[PDB]
Amino acid sequence: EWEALEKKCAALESKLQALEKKLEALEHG
Amino acid sequence: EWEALEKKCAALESKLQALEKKLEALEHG
Amino acid sequence: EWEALEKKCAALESKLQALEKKLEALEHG
Ligand SMILES: [As]
Ligand SMILES: [Zn+2]
Ligand SMILES: [Zn+2]
Ligand SMILES: [Zn+2]
Ligand SMILES: [Zn+2]
Repeated sequence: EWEALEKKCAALESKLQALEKKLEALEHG
Repeated sequence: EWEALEKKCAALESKLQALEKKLEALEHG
Repeated sequence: EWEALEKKCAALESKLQALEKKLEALEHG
């Protein structure tokens, strides 16, 4: 159960970095 | 404490989902 | 361990708030 949450937040960190990069692209057209 | 962090992480997941939705609508719509 | 995960999830919340504001910027030009 603790391990599951840790993996979850790590997945979220991954997804978030992906979104940040995608938004940087879209910002620039 | 456990409940609080689990709820926070889950909210973050929902929010990330909502933002990627909005990003897709901006990019394509 | 617990404190580091709380710190991480907090940093993720901050980053997601920044990204929401940025997406809203782009929705408006
Ligand atoms: As988290
Ligand atoms: Zn930039
Ligand atoms: Zn630029
Ligand atoms: Zn808006
Ligand atoms: Zn507006």
